[PDB]
Amino acid sequence: HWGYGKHNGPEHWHKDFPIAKGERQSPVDIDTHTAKYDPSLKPLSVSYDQATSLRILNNGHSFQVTFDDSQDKAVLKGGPLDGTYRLLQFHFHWGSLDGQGSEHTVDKKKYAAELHLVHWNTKYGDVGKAVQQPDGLAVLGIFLKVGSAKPGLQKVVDVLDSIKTEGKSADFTNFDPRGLLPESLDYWTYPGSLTTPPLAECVTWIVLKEPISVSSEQVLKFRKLNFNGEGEPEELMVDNWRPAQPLKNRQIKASFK
Ligand SMILES: CCCC(=O)Nc1nnc(S(N)(=O)=O)s1
Ligand SMILES: CCCC(=O)Nc1nnc(S(N)(=O)=O)s1
Ligand SMILES: [Zn+2]
Repeated sequence: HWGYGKHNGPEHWHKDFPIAKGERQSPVDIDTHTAKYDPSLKPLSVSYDQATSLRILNNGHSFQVTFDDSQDKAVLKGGPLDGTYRLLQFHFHWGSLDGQGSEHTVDKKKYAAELHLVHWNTKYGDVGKAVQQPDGLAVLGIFLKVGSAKPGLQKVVDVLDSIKTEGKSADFTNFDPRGLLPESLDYWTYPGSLTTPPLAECVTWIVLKEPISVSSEQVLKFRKLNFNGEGEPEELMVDNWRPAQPLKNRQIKASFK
């Protein structure tokens, strides 16, 4: 089964998910000098006031916080998007050290981690149907650098000891994802894919320019998670990021000058 190890990592994924060598794979390097400012791009609309978080889960490749997506409660609209996208879950990708961990890079710069808020287009009714559509998902990507703590992240970090190993989950209600957002909603956008299997080419990527700062203590708690299930040889959940993929016939657009 797929993972991030020597023998099952991103370089192996194409064997089970041949779309890994496709025409709109993610992540990519964002060359800031080649991204073109698009004045037609609308401001992003992030409406998270009524978000209902449900559970936090270790799925063996990341940890994710899941939300109630049975109603327009936490929605993403505007920006490059047509229509309304419901927040399904967020999760992170991080490194073994602070110089790696993000999936997207900015002028080849890797960040310590990358937060992905995954949303699906309500015109497709459910996420499984949306993953089959070229405009089915919108993932909001936010870079994490190490410095000052992010207070809005602390409730996440403090529960990770209860989901150390693959398959553990816990109630995680009343978490407000607005506490994970940077000040600016300036973004880059491009058509891409899921960055984990099945690597489906269904994502409008919206990557924020402004990183959030998290503390070394906060990221160290990410790195104490395990890829393995309980009772298995302990393999620390670190470096769960896919490297940048060929841009091919794609243009990255910037919402800002
Ligand atoms: C689509 C069903 C649930 C889901 O969210 N699957 C994802 N697979 N990769 C994602 S990423 N790293 O691009 O945000 S999300
Ligand atoms: C537009 C949604 C679907 C998509 O974009 N891509 C894929 N269709 N089959 C794939 S496999 N077996 O490689 O994972 S991927
Ligand atoms: Zn992700």
